[PDB]
Amino acid sequence: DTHKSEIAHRFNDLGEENFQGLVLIAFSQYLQQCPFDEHVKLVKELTEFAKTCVADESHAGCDKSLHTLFGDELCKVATLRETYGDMADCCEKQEPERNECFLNHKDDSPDLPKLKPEPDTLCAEFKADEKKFWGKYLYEVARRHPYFYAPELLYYANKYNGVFQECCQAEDKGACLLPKIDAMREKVLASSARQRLRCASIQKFGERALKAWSVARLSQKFPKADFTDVTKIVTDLTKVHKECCHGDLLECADDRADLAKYICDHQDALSSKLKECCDKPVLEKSHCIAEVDKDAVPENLPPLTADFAEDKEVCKNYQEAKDVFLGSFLYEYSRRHPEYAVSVLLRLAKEYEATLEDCCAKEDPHACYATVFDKLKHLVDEPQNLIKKNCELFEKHGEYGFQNALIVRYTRKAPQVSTPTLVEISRSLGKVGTKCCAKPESERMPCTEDYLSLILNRLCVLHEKTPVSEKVTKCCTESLVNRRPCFSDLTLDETYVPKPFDEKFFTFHADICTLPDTEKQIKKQTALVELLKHKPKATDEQLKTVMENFVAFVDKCCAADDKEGCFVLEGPKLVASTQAALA
Ligand SMILES: C[C@H](CO)OC[C@@H](C)OC[C@H](C)OC[C@@H](C)O
Ligand SMILES: C[C@H](CO)OC[C@@H](C)OC[C@H](C)OC[C@@H](C)O
Ligand SMILES: O=C(O)c1cc(I)cc(I)c1O
Ligand SMILES: O=C(O)c1cc(I)cc(I)c1O
Repeated sequence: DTHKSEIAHRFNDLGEENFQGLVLIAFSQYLQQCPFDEHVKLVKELTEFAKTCVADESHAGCDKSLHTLFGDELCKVATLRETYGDMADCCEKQEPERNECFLNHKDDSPDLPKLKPEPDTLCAEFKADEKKFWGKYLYEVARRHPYFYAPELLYYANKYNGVFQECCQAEDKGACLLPKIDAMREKVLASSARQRLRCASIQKFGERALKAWSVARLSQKFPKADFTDVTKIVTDLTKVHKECCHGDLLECADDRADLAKYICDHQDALSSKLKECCDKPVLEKSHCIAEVDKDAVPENLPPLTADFAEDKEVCKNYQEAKDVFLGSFLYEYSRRHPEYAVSVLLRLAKEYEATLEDCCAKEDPHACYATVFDKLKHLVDEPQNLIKKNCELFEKHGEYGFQNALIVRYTRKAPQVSTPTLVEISRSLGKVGTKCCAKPESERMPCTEDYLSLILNRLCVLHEKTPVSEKVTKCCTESLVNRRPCFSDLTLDETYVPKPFDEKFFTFHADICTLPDTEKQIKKQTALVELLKHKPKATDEQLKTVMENFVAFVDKCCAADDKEGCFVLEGPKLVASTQAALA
């Protein structure tokens, strides 16, 4: 009854500003092609109704579920069908089915214009109206990333306000702002991929997959906490992530604030690093908790072999509650090994399971399971080796060269994937060298497997919507935890039928000359993928010969008196020499 006024309750708990920011984010993520001006109106209508409900909770409609009021507002958008086609059909449904329907139409690759920073323009807008400026920011990010973790987005608006406040008083605005925006953009993209993975886990592997992942991660972060404190927190946190992934953004933010306050209330049982966070206002406090460094491993923890290999009762304990016993193995192993990746720790738990399945049926189980850590070694040696060979390859060739070697690998592994996605994924995979090869020894495996999971999840999300490789389907869907090693093991897809040589990718207009460097590399990388789709067994020398010819040709025509003339009239030679080189 009273708290049937969910909207008043959210408005009271979050305050007007956050309430509006979250409602704006929600409309932007479901209706990614509506203009800001439209969404601002819908936000203001809901905020007014919220204020009415707050003054009187018995006003008509104040008892509806917030997520029902929100859906209803979606359904009352006049251009809903015009713009979102089928999406309109979702309106014929009852909740929760309606929402699930809408969520199905979130577009992970909306291919919205690139937002290129005009420092003076940004600053004029920021000076004119700070609130509108931040609103437009939330809307641009949220419509491009319809799974962006909403409370963090509110945070990135707040944190970066100082940016604009400082920068926009400077005479040289561009020199001040541009580095900061690049940094902002980097934070955003990583935050987006991370949340997109959490929402994919929950949807494709279920809530329990995200819980296991979080047990391992939180046991590393707060290794002094009790198992049951970690599971309480992971459960609350996974609820918050679920609510955010399902578009329940105000309940999401409200739950996260309670979680943040719970963690600060119990900081002494969790981690001494939390002291930093616990006197901050709520968005910042939450952000700081999500980013806290791993606490030190306490002293005097028994060796893992005591409960899990040496003990005579392993089988009985396992048999009485497998899930608890294995959750507990995962907690005990994670808290002791901050230098292992979460996904490696989950692999270790899975193999430990398979071992006791095998061992607990035998005549003498103890003799078999006592040596289990020897059997697990390989799951630690394989990632370290992956890092060692790829980092050496990265440092031998640098980022661009490492990207190209990954283009060659991935195009062979999944040559049916569209060329822009293979390029996009391969360039990100190459950047995992830039982000992780130089890290401390104990951060390298966590850094590498985490970024790999984010980027492979991105390939899985794109592929799930237009499946074209059965091997990608298998590695995306068979096991979240083994995704990375499943992709790692793929070899040249032997069922693939090469395409004819696609010349357009080796033919250009004069405006290639003025492309930003990044775009120029993407041009060469596109060409490289297309070489491999045509001749997947091309040799390193043939690939090198073709690309060198390519760059030499582009240089030559960009030097010409008549650039378009040289590209058009000489262009057939590059095409011919490229084909000659692949013989
Ligand atoms: C209605 C309004 C746009 O006019 O909505 C957006 C607004 C509430 O932005 C919230 C955002 C978190 O505030 C940023 C800080 C720096 O004030
Ligand atoms: C599910 C996982 C493979 O993803 O491996 C099994 C194991 C790690 O389960 C952990 C899970 C969080 O159990 C915790 C229960 C006891 O509270
Ligand atoms: O994902 C988060 O936002 C997050 C938020 C809180 I509060 C605490 C933890 I640990 C988190 O990891
Ligand atoms: O932050 C998480 O909770 C998280 C969850 C999953 I599933 C995968 C990665 I990499 C993560 O960082």
